[PDB]
Amino acid sequence: MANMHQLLTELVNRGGSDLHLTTNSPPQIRIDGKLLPLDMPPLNAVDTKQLCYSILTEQQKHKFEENNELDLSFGIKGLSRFRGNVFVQRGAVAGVFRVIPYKILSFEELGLPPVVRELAEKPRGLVLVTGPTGSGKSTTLAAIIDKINTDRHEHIVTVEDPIEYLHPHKSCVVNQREVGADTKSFKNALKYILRQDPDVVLVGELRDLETIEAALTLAETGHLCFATLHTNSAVQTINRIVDVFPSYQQPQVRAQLSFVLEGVLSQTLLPKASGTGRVLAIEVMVPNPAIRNLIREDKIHQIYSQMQVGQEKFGMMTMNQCLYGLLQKRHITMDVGMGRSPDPDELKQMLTS
Amino acid sequence: MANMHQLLTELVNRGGSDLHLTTNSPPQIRIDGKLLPLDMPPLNAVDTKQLCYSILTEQQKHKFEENNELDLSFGIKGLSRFRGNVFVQRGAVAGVFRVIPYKILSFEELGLPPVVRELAEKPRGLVLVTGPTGSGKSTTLAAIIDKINTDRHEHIVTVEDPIEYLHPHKSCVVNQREVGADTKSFKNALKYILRQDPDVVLVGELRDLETIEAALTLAETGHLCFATLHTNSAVQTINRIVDVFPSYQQPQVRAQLSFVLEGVLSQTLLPKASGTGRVLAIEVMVPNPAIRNLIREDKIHQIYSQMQVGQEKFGMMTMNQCLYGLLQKRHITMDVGMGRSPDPDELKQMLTS
Ligand SMILES: Nc1ncnc2c1ncn2[C@@H]1O[C@H](COP(=O)(O)OP(=O)(O)O)[C@@H](O)[C@H]1O
Ligand SMILES: Nc1ncnc2c1ncn2[C@@H]1O[C@H](COP(=O)(O)OP(=O)(O)O)[C@@H](O)[C@H]1O
Repeated sequence: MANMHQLLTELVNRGGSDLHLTTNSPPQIRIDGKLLPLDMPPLNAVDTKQLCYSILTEQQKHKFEENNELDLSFGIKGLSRFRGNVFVQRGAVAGVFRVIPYKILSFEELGLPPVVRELAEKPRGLVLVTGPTGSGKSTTLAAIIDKINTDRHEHIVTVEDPIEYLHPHKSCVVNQREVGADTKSFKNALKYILRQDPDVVLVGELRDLETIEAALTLAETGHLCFATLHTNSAVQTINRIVDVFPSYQQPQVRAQLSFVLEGVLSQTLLPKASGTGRVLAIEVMVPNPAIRNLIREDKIHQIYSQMQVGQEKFGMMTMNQCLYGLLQKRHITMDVGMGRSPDPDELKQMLTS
Repeated sequence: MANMHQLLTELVNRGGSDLHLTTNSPPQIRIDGKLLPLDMPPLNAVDTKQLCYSILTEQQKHKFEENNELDLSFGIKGLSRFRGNVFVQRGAVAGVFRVIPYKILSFEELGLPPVVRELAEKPRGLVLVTGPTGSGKSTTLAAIIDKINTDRHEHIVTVEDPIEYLHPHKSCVVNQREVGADTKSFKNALKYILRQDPDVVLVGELRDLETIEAALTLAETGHLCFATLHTNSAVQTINRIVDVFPSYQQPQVRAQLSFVLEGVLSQTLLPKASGTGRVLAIEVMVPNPAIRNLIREDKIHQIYSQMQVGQEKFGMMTMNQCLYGLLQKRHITMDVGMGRSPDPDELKQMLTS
């Protein structure tokens, strides 16, 4: 506890990105991508458990002991907030701890096209921000919420496991519920959200069926609902939503999605051509009447063709079209663009044309 | 009357892998893959129970009597560590006991070519070590991991069922997770691995479609991912990964594999011609620009032709080329070499030439 503060302070003071605590090694900090041990004795299982437990609530200790996994965020007064992950290896506790910045970056700093700001102005519907873990999803969502919070006089409710970015009230009323402390579960929080007069709702990952129906219901009843998935493209995202349901109920889900879907953002971070930092590649799908019909008709695989010709009107963009632009601006190398293109032969064709 | 400790000492001393205790047979030890009876009278039910129980705690004895099954590992201080499984057959106790080596062998001692040492230097991507059970896969991976641990300042995470080779921290931080104790399952470990700030991850077998997608994501997000399959050749490895996906998504998977694949090692252990020990036969495919294109163009068949002529530059090597070298050094018989050649007529032509 009194030592855990000192370890996390040293992480901040020395400009490290991640702090590692595990047995038979001293605490180690990642500086410029590479781990460096602190000048301390190696930790034992008593140390790692005491250090990691010193920053947990009783609910988190019981959840950690029930699953041997725990994602969480916590704050240290006067320093910073931190995202921690605690797990078990070779019968002992281990932990990794990252910093959570206080300041939300703008759409421009993040490399987000103007269509993303227009999604933050939608009065209602379902907007999905997808990609793998650490593909920029939380950062993009924080920028969108911060824009809504700055510009609108509405009620934002977020349900998070855990809460990552904090949104102090601006013009909106912003309520943020952390699963396992503020609310028992996503299911329990969503049962009452319509009785809380929301305008904008962040529901997190579309984990299971129960959460998908809540997001579709919120989006169907006139609210703007934000959610994430792990998928890598607009078409793959829509198929993920439909295919989790029983065969008899997939028609209804497809009908609901065609009306309420207002945007799908699929992101991935690629190495910059300079060799330092990462640059955002994003596929943007903004539904037009043609795409909404393809969803209703169970013709999802023909939507990609529609995305190729909807660029000028709605700000839509296939993943290959974004890589083309990153290549002409020399932000990424040809190998990285080809190595990540969902269809390298198409990207080749776009270059010679 | 033989005790447990003398039996386990003989198993180690004779270079055996497994000790078998069951009624109406003498103790038998597996040497070079084949069972051999010890020069002792056959065991009865009193013997098998006394021998297996001699290495159990009181709690372990109780659990065995409740389920008639028990997996465990245990140590003999002056000898070695061991993995035991106790069960019941024909109303009597039976037992199998496996050896867990303490010492990782060098690349030369295992018969791995120098190009395998270079795989430990790869900054990112997917490396596959394939073959049937007990074909040396775990030992090869342990040799690679030890080099990374020695040479890099990065975070290595292994997920194992169970953990075999132990890796004390060297220059890396090494966390080793045993399925069923440290983590609930492979699926659960992989659910949190992206939040654990890893650089190198061992995920075990590409059991199902979901694990392949996890391995491609790790290799795509800047990590070095190691995994195994039960395929027997480089082409069989690439095909089995691609062919599990639906036909409409196989184009993306092939493009991904062409970018992230950094090596495929397909091994098999063959009995030596001398009659003692086993020798490694290995097919090595390291993708070069030509092979990566064959993957993108769906020309997997033609990869075999590239391996036949990529010997001098990149250290590539087909299985038949490896058997030829083992034959000239008289390490294997012609029948053993022929019994494993994927094309016996090709190996014959190489011998007469
Ligand atoms: N648009 C972006 N442009 C550049 N870097 C980004 C962008 N979005 C996120 N990042 C960086 O990626 C890292 C983690 O992103 P994160 O928000 O945790 O993604 P996710 O919520 O999907 O896991 C951070 O260091 C962040 O600065
Ligand atoms: N590269 C190797 N060369 C020679 N013998 C090996 C090699 N790898 C393993 N062995 C021997 O074979 C036995 C079993 O192999 P193992 O490592 O368990 O492969 P797998 O994990 O695929 O089942 C080991 O006890 C070891 O003595």
